Amino acid sequence: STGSATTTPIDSLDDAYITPVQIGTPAQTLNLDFDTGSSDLWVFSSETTASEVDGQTIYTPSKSTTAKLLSGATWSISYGDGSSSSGDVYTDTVSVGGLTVTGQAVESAKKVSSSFTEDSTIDGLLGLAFSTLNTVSPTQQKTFFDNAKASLDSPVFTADLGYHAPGTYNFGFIDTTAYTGSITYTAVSTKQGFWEWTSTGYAVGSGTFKSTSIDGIADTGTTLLYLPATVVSAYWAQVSGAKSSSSVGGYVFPCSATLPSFTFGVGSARIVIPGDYIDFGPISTGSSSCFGGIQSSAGIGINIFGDVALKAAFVVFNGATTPTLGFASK
Ligand SMILES: Cc1cccc([C@H]2C[C@@H](O)[C@@H](O)[C@@H]2N)c1
Repeated sequence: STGSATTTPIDSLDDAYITPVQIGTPAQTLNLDFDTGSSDLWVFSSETTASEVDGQTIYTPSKSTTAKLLSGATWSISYGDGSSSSGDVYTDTVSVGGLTVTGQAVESAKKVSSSFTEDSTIDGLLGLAFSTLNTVSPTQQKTFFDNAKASLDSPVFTADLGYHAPGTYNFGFIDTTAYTGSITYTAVSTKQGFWEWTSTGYAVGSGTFKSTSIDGIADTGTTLLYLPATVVSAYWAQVSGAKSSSSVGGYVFPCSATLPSFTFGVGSARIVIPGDYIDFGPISTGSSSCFGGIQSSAGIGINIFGDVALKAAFVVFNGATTPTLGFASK
């Protein structure tokens, strides 16, 4: 089997991407944030504290003939940006772009943090990291991909995120028309439950490539590119007027600037992030100070190849017995 679904930026900055997902019988379609940095599929629901729902579409398990309460199961998750959610668990039929999994764990939110409430466009998350990170207790549950894998034509999914435009998540096949040149594959460590890999280095604009190992995760659920302070300093030094602002919470730059590209290494291959991908607009409405899309990972504990990097590439998440990651230009 295969699946193919369009993923769409939630706003003009590509802050996140939503993908429609069919849950239950008859189908209830929710727009979920596909997140290769986590492993829970959770949704706003009829069980979510009423005051914490503000415009989201909710899953109502009582209206699904295939929904079953997973007795005694609870979940609770906190993300890297400080947001969180928790609740109980159902199993139900879940379909993405024509690909169907029966008995998928659908984690129903009873509580969500303010940042989820305030984002009316995201109805929940669909985790695509390794199932070892799944927070369901006392019986850990499998991701949608993990459940689908055996049935897929090939045990892979691909992320093809657009810049200010729709893109595609495919399951079970590689669309050879969706990228240019070749796909370069690179080793993955699953020890932390992430799609963790090692970039071979970087370049700023037309500058010389610096060969240096940068360990990080491929994370579709993170907006920006988070890299070591040395690398980030080298980038923003090429932008006149750019500076790190503790009050704003990262590097900012004059909105009148022209940003240089940023290149990262995948083996001997190179992925080029165009300068305008790194522009996240005024820090507040009407400001002439703009927020940078490349930021220091120093306070995180890990480097993150988030959407700013991934949307510059066609990315293969290869879930073979020994997982690997593939990157192509597009
Ligand atoms: C501080 C700031 C200013 C302008 C824009 C942002 C973006 C960057 C990324 O973290 C996303 O979640 C934010 N909406 C952040």
